Amino acid sequence: SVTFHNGRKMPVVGLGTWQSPPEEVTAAIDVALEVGYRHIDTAFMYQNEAAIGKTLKKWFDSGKLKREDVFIVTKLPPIGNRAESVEKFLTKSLEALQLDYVDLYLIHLPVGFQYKGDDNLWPRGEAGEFLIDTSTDLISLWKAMEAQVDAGRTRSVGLSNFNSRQIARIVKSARIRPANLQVELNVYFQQRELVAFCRALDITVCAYAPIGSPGLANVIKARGAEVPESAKFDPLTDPVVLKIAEHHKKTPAQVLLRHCMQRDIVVIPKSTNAGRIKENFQVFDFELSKAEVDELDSLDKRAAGRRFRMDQYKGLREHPEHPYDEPY
Ligand SMILES: NC(=O)c1ccc[n+]([C@@H]2O[C@H](COP(=O)([O-])OP(=O)(O)OC[C@H]3O[C@@H](n4cnc5c(N)ncnc54)[C@H](OP(=O)(O)O)[C@@H]3O)[C@@H](O)[C@H]2O)c1
Repeated sequence: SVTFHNGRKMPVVGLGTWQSPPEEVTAAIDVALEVGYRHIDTAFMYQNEAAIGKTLKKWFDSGKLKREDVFIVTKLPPIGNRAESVEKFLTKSLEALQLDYVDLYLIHLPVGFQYKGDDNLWPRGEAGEFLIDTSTDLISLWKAMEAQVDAGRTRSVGLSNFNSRQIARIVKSARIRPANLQVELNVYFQQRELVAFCRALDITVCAYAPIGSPGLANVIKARGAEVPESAKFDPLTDPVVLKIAEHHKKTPAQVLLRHCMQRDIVVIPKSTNAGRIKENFQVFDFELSKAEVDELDSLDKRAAGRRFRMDQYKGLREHPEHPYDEPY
């Protein structure tokens, strides 16, 4: 586990739910909690929160799992990056999860979309134009997040896909500092600089896409987008990681997760598969040498790097709070 600055502990392994359709996410969470997962990462924009709630309500009502024993993470949709809309969406998230509180609430994206509808995650105009909110003000938005911990709807609040300057701006204004930053991170994109930046401010880094995102290429092409060349790199096929995997008699995925975890970095591998779910949890048992760490450190591609880029549309790159123009 990793402990936030406010003293709350966060499990270092959680189960990602993007993209886990509700037909699959319910059984996958049943499997995850049987495995030992005590941390679930979801979001309002993933459209699986209601299914998670169904499974959680079963384990809470029936089974021997207490709510204080599980760590629930959801996020504010880019269509709510305005202080006024924050409690609306978290209230909507909570009732789908059927919980009275989440453990961690993140600003999903620095870049806001104009709210053109509650259930309209990707808003368009009279023309096919993509409705972006040029007016995203983070200081104001963050104060609404702070007000959510005071209402007890969330125990901690944090940021996702934010850069240094925007984290620094928020923390220097923060009545309650960010508890967690969730950015893309794996051995091909280790984010050395941003982790050390956050650790200096006692901000814990949760790593999404920790074993690379193999499904993502097919997902980017499913949406109207172009598959980046960094998405053509599989860190589970890399010979370095396979060599280290045989040394420990472990699988590449667990090697990749381990490398993150021993940097005190939370990781949320996403899996529908009941075997692969179990596979990614059996990772608290082995320690990586100081020498295999540096072979894994050599694998880092730093900038680009990113497969989860934010350059699909002109107005999105040109939005004043675009995080990936800065070095980190
Ligand atoms: N902007 C954001 O904040 C953002 C965006 C996207 C995702 N995320 C977070 O990251 C989580 C997903 O991360 P990801 O799925 O992008 O990265 P990833 O988990 O590293 O890639 C997961 C993919 O690899 C497969 N896989 C999972 N465990 C495996 C294993 N042990 N061995 C081999 N293959 C395995 C899965 O296939 P099966 O499903 O068939 O197992 C899935 O397609 C999401 O739930 C979300 O919480 C955050």
